[PDB]
Amino acid sequence: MNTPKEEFQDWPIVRIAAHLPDLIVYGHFSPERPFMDYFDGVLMFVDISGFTAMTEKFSSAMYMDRGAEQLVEILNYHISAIVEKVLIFGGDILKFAGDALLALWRVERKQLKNIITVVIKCSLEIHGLFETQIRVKIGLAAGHISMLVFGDETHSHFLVIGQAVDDVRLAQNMAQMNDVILSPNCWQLCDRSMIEIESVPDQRAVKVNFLKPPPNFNFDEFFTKCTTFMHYYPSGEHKNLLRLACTLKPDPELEMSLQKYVMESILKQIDNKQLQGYLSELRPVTIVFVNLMFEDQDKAEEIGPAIQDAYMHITSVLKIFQGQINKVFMFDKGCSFLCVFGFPGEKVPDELTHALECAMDIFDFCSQVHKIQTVSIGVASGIVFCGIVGHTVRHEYTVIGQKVNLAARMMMYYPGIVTCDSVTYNGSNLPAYFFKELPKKVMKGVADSGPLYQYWGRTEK
Amino acid sequence: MNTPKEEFQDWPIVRIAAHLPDLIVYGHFSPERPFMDYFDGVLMFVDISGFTAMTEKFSSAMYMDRGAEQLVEILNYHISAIVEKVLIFGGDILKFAGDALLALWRVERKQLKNIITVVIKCSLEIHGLFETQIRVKIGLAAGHISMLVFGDETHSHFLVIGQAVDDVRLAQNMAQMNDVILSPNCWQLCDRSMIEIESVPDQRAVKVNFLKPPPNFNFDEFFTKCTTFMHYYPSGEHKNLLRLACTLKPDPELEMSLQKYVMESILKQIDNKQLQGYLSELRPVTIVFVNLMFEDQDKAEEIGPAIQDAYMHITSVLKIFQGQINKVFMFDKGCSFLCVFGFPGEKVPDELTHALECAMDIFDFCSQVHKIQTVSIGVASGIVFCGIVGHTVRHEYTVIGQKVNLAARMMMYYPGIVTCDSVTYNGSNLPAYFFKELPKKVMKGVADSGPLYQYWGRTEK
Amino acid sequence: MNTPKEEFQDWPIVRIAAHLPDLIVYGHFSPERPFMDYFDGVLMFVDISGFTAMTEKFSSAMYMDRGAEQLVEILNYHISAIVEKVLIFGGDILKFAGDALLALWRVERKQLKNIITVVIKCSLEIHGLFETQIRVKIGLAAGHISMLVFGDETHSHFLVIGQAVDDVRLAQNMAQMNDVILSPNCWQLCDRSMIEIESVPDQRAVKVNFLKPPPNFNFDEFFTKCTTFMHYYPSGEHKNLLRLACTLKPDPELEMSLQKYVMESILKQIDNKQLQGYLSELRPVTIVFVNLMFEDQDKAEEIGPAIQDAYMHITSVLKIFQGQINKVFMFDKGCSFLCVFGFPGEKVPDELTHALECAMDIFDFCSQVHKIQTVSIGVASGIVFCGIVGHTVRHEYTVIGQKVNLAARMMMYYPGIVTCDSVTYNGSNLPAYFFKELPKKVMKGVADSGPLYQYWGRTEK
Ligand SMILES: O=[Se]([O-])O
Ligand SMILES: O=[Se]([O-])O
Ligand SMILES: O=[Se]([O-])O
Repeated sequence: MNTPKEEFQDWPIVRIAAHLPDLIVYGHFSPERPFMDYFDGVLMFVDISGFTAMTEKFSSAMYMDRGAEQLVEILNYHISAIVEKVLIFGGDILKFAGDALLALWRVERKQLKNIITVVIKCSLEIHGLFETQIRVKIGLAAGHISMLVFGDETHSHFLVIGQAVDDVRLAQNMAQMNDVILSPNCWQLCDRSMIEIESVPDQRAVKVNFLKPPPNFNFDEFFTKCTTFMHYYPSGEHKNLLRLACTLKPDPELEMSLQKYVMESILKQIDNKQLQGYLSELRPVTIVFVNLMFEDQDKAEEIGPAIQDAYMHITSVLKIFQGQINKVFMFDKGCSFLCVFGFPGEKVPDELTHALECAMDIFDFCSQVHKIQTVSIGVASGIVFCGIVGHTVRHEYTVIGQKVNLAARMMMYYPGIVTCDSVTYNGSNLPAYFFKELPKKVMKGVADSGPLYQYWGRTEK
Repeated sequence: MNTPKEEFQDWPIVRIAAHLPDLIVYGHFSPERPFMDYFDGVLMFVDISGFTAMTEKFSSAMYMDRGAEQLVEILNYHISAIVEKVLIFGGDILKFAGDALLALWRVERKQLKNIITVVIKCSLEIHGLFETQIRVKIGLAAGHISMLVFGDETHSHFLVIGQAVDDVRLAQNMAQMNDVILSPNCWQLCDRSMIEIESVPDQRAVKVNFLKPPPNFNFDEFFTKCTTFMHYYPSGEHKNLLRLACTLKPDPELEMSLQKYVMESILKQIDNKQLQGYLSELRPVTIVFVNLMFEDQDKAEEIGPAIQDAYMHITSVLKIFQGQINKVFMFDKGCSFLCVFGFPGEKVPDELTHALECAMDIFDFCSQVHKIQTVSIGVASGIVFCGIVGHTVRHEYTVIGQKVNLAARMMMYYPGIVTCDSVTYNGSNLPAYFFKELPKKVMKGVADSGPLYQYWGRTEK
Repeated sequence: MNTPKEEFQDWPIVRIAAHLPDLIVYGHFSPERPFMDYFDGVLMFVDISGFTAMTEKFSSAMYMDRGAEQLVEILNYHISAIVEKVLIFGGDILKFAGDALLALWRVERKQLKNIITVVIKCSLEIHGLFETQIRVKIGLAAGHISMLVFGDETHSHFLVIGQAVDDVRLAQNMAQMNDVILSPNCWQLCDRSMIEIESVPDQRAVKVNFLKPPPNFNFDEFFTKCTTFMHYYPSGEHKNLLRLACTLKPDPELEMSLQKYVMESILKQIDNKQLQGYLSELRPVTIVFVNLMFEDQDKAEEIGPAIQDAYMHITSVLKIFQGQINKVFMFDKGCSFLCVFGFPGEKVPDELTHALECAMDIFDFCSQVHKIQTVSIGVASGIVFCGIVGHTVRHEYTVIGQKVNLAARMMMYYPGIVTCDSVTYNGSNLPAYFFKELPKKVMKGVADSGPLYQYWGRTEK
């Protein structure tokens, strides 16, 4: 009696789970919104801005109309390598952006100390990938983490928040190229006998110079001990797999839950109803980057409802113009919605006037949501890269480009108002008194912004 | 000198052979029509109505426009498992429908007794797949089997017929969920020392309670002995394969013969000229279910010509409206043509009036074919699932849904006439005197049929 | 710590490199044009006209609209086998045409003798593939080879030229089915103790009857010795691969260089922006076969500039009508451009009048290029096969058909002028005095050409 080779693992539910972390795939929580949960862990923030800063040169005519295809190829080649290191060292990649990836090792509190050592080693091996031949910066933090899931009956989004999350962004902003920086609390909780550090000026964070373990220390044996605490580390018959999620079996109730996190045009490709290459493109879009700030940004029970309320309104306003929320994440300050007009074959006429009117509408509504202290919105239009970024087993649809960065910097450098770039201003052809011309500011990671404007709106008052 | 790994087995001819049984793939018979052949074997009829009865709930809004994709995923997940069991135990899957799969173990007559034991064990292992967590019913029969191949210069269709075929449907209709039922002759021919059964009331068929072989019996050794008689059981260098058909090599003459059994839109996907996901859909169609009854339905030499004559006319009438024959099979009584208006991008305007006129035309022609005793046609319109159902190595295009079942029950409960449902009647907007409103009947596996009508046609006489 | 299986090698750059030989993939030469380089090697010319001569019967209605799909399937099945033999014996397939494949073993001069023995054995094993059940003819040559790369900022093309190249075509034209023929110089340079030959009448070339090595000779050990001299023979960890090119990693600068050799519609499929089956078709096209002859066709420094000049003009004239250069190769005499109007969804109205006007324009320009002695152009229109021909790891887009052969024979049998077939003449509906009706010639591999015409052009003078 033959025993033929088990082959099939390429179900839609498996393809969907590539787009999500284990935190969500295996999370099994209520469909009520907002949903909040609390845990501890170590976070890793890998800044890949050195990689993503190549978008503008792939618009060069030297790439002969295959810019987007070449871009996605070289980006995924490098990012895949980082992703494998993360996954092999037992982390869960939570999210990708066009500057970073964020990864989590969730553990009970007593194991934080040893897990930090694992993440440090991982960090150093990631830096090792790029030593000779584009580099990265890594910030690490550890401690209490809150997860928030918000959405409606058809879409879901999640975020991690709290001091370990603020910490890992602060850690990462301090870092030079090739640094691994630990947050003060990560430093306080870590195994000091393992690692040699140095002070960072006016900073209680630290930099890791070396991992030098003791005489009898054996990282492989130490790692194996650590895997006792890693719920989903592939093992046994599945020890050849990067993720346990690759083994997911069809389950309609689970798939209904998971699909809500993924954009419809991505699901269409997953269902083999669209060419697998149609979403990689350099296309003109309008970014509407919305930032919400709160009295206290680490208090999920406080900020959860407010974000949910904002989300409900944002989605209804975007729906009108097939605008899309590409991503939500906590910025150094506040909760940010990266909204896009124009991307997977969703490209309206008058994109610009409507983008501005939608931004104003969002601004006016969110301003009156209880507990939202300040709303700020940056609007920028130009050619951006759109595509599925990451590894075959773990990847997300992402938008990368100078205009994306500019919209992000605008909403931070010009808080409390709706701003737009010159392409949006000039292109809207709205009467000029709908705007206020703004003072120029020197903005981190931005050169040659042209003139910036505030969208004042239709009335003087 | 390198010896690189032989990889290529994904030729079009291999993809085509997934759609067909070994009976046809390796059959090498004349292209003359009708063609009849005669043999002996054991049949297995696995009723999967418990699985296919989920179509209506995948039309729920809870599935967010991915009903058809989720449906096909969960259905193939379960059906694949059954298919593997069949294939490993050495059977040939002849056909899939939206209630059943039919499988054949063809052997010389002297081996029927031992092969029945193999099929019984297979049956019990199939029931074991679904014990804890939708179940199936299995009917088995054994004896003489006739094959009929009919068609024209561009299309072919086959059927198995005879008392073993009537037997296996009768066996299967007696079964409760989880039963394995043997036909009287299967019982007469089987190895009674192996199996413990019980009587079934007013039935010479039997139910299998247990397979309890003797002390020294070793199923693996018994199976190996049995494989001596299985012509195409994968073995040797190919013992890792589910089907020998996976090894087929390009052969234009063979491929010309095999392609005639497969629908053109399926061939288009096979040729990588259509997205691999375009044929899975919930779409509105009109089912025209045609049933032909004969004086004696086990006499191939008698019924072959008549079916061929009917086929020639049916195909010419369907051609006019890109109606399609989805399948042909022997129903409990008679030969049935499952015809579909609307499915792989073949969707006409006035689908309904034409479906009715085509049904009448078929009815009038077939009524005058010598040896056709009674023609009955059910016509029903609504949303049905359409898709490729089964395993990667063995699968067929199938239509599943309440309207498909309703058309089937209509043609059986209202013999001798053309009937239609309310959607067809009301939608045709034909004058009401073209119809006769029918008495309501309680029909097996049908609740809440609305009013049913007879299509009387254009004239009183 | 898991060590999961390295999987990914299906990058765009790898798919592109399937279309090119190692000579180009690993060539790393300047982007200046023309570029010339010089080396020594053994050439193998495998005539597959017996395979490609089946195109006309796949247009038969017996193939039911899947002619092109069946054709490409059976052709690639056989050609793949030849390609594997070539690659395993260490050759580089330079180019495919609809009559031949040309393969190169490039080595330092001192190794030519032993490499010829390797190629002879390869040749004999290729003949062995087809012994019992369409055959091939093989010509071999050895000696000095020049490579020419020409093109512009967005397209590149290469050619090998010189006496070893003229030799291998002459060798191949002498061959009967199943022969291996060596050029005089190949014979002069080869290891005579290994091989038994016979004279060929009025020919200093020879035919190989047998490879009979000495008593102690061990081909496997001899081959291993030979691999010392083969730069890219897969080995070590990659000894399971047919080509080292399968291991290429993303590299934007390399990919920009390589893509210029490949047609845009092929790149579109590579980028998963077009169905993988869309380019296999039987479609009507106009072939414009341009032949350029030179005082001395082995002098790259002489013919390089002239070809580059011709290329610049040809491409600008074709651009106007999305005509395409399918291939360039040295014909028995001269450099030939196989140009096509109509193929990957590039099909203009008035294809015919424009094809003739473009041919005349090319003829007039090339006639005045210094060092071009004679220009000849054949124009033929009809249904031709278009498709990707070869092995998964090494394949090219190719056009095959009686009209392709006819255009080729016209330009050789009617030198110095522009000729066209009857479909082109009649179809152009140009006034008849734009043409001259030509004497019929009996042309190698052509029966039933209808009347042929010269395109005289618009004026008497
Ligand atoms: O707020 Se994000 O770290 O998911
Ligand atoms: O009549 Se069917 O069992 O193919
Ligand atoms: O001139 Se061709 O042998 O590439």
